[PDB]
Amino acid sequence: MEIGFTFLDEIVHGVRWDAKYATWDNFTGKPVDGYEVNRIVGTYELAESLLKAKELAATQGYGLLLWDGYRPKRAVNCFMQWAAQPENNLTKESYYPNIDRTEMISKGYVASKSSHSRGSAIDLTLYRLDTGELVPMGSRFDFMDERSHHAANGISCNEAQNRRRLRSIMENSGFEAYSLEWWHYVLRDEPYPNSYFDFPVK
Amino acid sequence: MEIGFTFLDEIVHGVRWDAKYATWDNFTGKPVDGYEVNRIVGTYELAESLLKAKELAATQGYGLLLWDGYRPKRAVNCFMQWAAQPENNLTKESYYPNIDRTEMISKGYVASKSSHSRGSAIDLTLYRLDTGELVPMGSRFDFMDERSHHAANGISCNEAQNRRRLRSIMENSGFEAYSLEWWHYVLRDEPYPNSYFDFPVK
Repeated sequence: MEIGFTFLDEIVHGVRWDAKYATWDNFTGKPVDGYEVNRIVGTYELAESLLKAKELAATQGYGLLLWDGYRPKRAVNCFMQWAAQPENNLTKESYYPNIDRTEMISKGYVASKSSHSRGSAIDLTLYRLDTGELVPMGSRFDFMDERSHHAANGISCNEAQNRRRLRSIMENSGFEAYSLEWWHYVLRDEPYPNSYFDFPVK
Repeated sequence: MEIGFTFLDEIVHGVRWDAKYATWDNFTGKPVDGYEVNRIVGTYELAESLLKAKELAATQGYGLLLWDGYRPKRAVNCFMQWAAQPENNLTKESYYPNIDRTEMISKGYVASKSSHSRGSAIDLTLYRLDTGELVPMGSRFDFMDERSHHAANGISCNEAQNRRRLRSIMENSGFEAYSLEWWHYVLRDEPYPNSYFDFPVK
């Protein structure tokens, strides 16, 4: 395991993650390059702050479900390559209706460079601690639509509120949100900005 | 970690599992009791034989995707409790159309006792090594229908053949198949028959 990085599962004890990119259940239809393990990897500092966010279980009984943490540069390249492929309509309906695969790298859904490769960015949700179900956010992970924006409309009051709560828990835990994606958070004072890693998640 | 058991991912190196029960993506709609960490746990002997089955990568370029290995008794109880709950139609369409939740524990889909609790049973599939996609099996994991039977009809020649290949790889690796579920395999000479464990998957 790379230095300054750890498997977050051993730090965030009772977490029920699902490494989306380590399974065929993502927008590309199959595990992205560099993902040979269904585990979330991350920087010790990310784990530390995630622990603080998860301890905000004090909020409205929420649990966190992690989807993606550190993402290898090659995974980002894999995304870019995928965006450049002809439309097979395999994941369109679920991940990007309303947008075309042509404009993926212009509307800015799949950039050439990801904060994830720095190891301090995380994708997550919150599940009800009391009921166990997933807190409704109005759009799915990797929705790639204006619907996924924090400030989005067309989302119910509960869904918008829910996003606000996720954000609040993250911001109060050392993270910075991102307006275009309610699920995206980056550690505010990350250990390796400028550093885009490429070791595999395994 | 319990004795004679290990995290399979540490033995089965480049495996791309997806602990279905450790995520809301199962028939109950949420992580079953005992499923905390998104990892496949199993007996050393199960790992040993899974390694042999995975080395049958020699077959038609197949990779294995693990869904479930050791399953705590409490997870089995959780399934039973779920089967006894009123129908909310939340997962019906995907996991059990054609069957009713009333007859779940009679048609034998959710028994009071699972070979999984012995730690040598495994649920898996094979993905094409060459292309990367999932090998089509005709029915989804936990389909709970006659369609899920190894000898089932209503499944294409390729799909039936595919199941046969999974089975063959497993049988040649020390496993015994189960006719009612193409994904179910049990180690033939398992270390703890008669032993139904209840430590959590974490």
